[PDB]
Amino acid sequence: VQLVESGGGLMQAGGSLRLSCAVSGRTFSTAAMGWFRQAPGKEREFVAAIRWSGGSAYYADSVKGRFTISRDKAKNTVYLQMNSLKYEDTAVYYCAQTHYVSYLLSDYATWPYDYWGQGTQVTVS
Amino acid sequence: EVQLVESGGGVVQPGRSLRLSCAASAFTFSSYDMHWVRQAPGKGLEWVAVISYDGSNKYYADSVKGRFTISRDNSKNTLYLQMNSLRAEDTAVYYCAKDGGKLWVYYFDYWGQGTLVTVSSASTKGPSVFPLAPSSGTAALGCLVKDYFPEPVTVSWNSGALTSGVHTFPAVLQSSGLYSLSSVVTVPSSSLGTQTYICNVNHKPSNTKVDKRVEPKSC
Amino acid sequence: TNLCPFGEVFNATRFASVYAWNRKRISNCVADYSVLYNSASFSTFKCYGVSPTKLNDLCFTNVYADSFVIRGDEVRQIAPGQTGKIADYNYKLPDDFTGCVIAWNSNNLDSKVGGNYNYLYRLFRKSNLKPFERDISTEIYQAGSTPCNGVEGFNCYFPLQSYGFQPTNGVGYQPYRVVVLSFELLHAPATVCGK
Amino acid sequence: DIQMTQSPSSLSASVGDRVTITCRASQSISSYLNWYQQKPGKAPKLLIYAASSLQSGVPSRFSGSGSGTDFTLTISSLQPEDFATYYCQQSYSTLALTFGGGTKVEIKRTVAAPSVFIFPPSDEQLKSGTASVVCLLNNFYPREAKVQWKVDNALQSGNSQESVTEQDSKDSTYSLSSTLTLSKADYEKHKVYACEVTHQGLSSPVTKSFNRGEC
Ligand SMILES: *[C@@H]1O[C@H](CO)[C@@H](O)[C@H](O)[C@H]1NC(C)=O
Ligand SMILES: [Cl-]
Ligand SMILES: [Cl-]
Ligand SMILES: [Cl-]
Ligand SMILES: [Cl-]
Ligand SMILES: [Cl-]
Ligand SMILES: [Mg+2]
Repeated sequence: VQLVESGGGLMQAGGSLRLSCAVSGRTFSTAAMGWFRQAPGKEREFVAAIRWSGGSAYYADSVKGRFTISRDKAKNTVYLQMNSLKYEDTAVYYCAQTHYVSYLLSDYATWPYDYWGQGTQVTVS
Repeated sequence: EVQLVESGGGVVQPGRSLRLSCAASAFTFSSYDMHWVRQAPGKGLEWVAVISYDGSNKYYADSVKGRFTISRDNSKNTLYLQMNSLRAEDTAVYYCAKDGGKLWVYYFDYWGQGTLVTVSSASTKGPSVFPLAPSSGTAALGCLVKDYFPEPVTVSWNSGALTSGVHTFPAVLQSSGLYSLSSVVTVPSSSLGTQTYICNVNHKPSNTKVDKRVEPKSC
Repeated sequence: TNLCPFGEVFNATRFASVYAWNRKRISNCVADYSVLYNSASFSTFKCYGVSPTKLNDLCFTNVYADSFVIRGDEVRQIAPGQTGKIADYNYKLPDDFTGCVIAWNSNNLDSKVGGNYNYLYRLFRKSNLKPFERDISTEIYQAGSTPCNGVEGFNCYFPLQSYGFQPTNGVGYQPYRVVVLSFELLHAPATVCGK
Repeated sequence: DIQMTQSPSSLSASVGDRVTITCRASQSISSYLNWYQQKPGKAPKLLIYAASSLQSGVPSRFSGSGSGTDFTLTISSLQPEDFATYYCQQSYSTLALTFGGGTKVEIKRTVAAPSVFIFPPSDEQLKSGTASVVCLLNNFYPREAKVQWKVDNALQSGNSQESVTEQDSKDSTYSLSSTLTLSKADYEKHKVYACEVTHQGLSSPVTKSFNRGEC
């Protein structure tokens, strides 16, 4: 069960960037995906998560309205649209996968996921 | 004419084992599912186990599962019930019953007379007999058979001469594990100094015979 | 030769969730029930409407084998006249059900060190299931006055919840694999007979 | 599990009356309800199996009915050999057969007033260490009789235990013996030992008491 991030890099403030995350292996055991970021001096913080079934999304308050998470079930890849990039968005963005099905979508903001990716660098200038 | 005869019941300490047996007659015993049914003293009926007619299926209640075992010997026309790890709850009168098989489900066609199985952690003790002196329109007196085990005790008044007006109550299992029993008799208040009243208590399990003088309180 | 495939139902490598319970149809085969008698590895064995001893000498038009996974506290709900999350929202047996319910502790197979969350169960439903109904819809449950347009949030919850099966779970919260055999007899030829 | 509620717990009727007993189940049983008879001491005897199928060798005056949860057993004309406790047993739960509580049918008679006698503990018993106070209710009907132990006007519950005889073969009356058991130290701590008795044939509760060591 592998997670492969891509799409990160340097970007001017106010611009837009699109992140990807490939899932391979037990691909029909996916319940929800989640994006996380961690600045070096700070701790990991939740960004956004989407349920595989139905497609409902839950966003952190710091990115609500600017970021958009999505997924293609056939291709098994979660996307993260990052419009209006701010200087505080600079962090290493990890995608996470879980097979836990919670009736409450907000639980995926604090639930420990199963697998994690190596992470992609995002730097805002 | 269908007969079932249980045997093997006795008095046993907790955690010990006992083996019951039923003896069928005058019907094809090996072509019927057989049951065991128990009844605690004073309580109701509680189904116990079931074995198939060929002795290949064995089913039990949740109260005895993994604790009892039911078997049968068709050649000897008998039904067995091995009772391992006996607890106090198992104290009951166990019956064997033919099924009938006229329905898709189990009913009880004919019942045996049952065998008594008592589970207790007390040794055989002799009864203590005490008088019940009357006072001063008739009067009543009796004897108190207290602290004994196990059942039963035979009580007669005046060596069997006193019959009418006698009441012998069922025993009651007090918290000590022993049994207490009351037996009284009502006589006319006139004949209280001439007629002698003596209760005859006999406890064969403990081999104890006792005769007690019962005379009115003096003051 | 044409023995009924009870082996692939009981000895199935993997089982389904209770909301999406799997049904196997048993037809045109001699029914050898001796796999239920010999195997003492069963925890719960209760029959209704029919007796297991007088079952190997009786024919049926069809036999249905329903299989799913629940926890110990819910095994008692797999019976006619029962209520609860499983009986009302996942698998309901009619009041005149005629069959047997079998279950055994599958903690060795359906448990992971990190918790096996592959077995789900329906948590909310607008109405109780009819007998032998299988609901697998994932419509967002509306619990409040605000209607959910397929989105989750305030009083808008996902209807399915995942079981938490760990090796150190209490016996009531350990997984159990249930097999429900149901017998029907219609005015049709009987293909399933015992032997 | 399936519980079988059987009402009434005990009914009073005379010979020739249309006796009817009700058996109610916690859930639905199609028609797998059975009726048994048990004389005191003797073994049970099957009367009705599967709601309303008469067993071979049972008189025609016995008849069952009912389907689902509310079942009935009816004796058209009662006969003397029919005074016994009748059970009902469901079968629909095959591997979990449960019985009802039972409905003992007693012989109906006129109301009898009980003769109450209270016996102090014998002097021979007090040497051993235990003390027993016996209160005797003799020849009453029906068996519904409350026995209340009072010690220094303090209601006592849990110290005693009762015992009742079956309906008498002569006058069809019951009898009760309440045995108040306690130690010696608990016996000298108090003085008044009473036995309040309430029975349907009593216009007012009757009390038989005695003070310790006065005679
Ligand atoms: C299922 O497997 C067990 C051994 O794991 C075996 O004893 C049993 O016979 C199998 N079931 C059938 C129907 O053969
Ligand atoms: Cl844009
Ligand atoms: Cl014979
Ligand atoms: Cl045989
Ligand atoms: Cl069909
Ligand atoms: Cl009896
Ligand atoms: Mg007594």
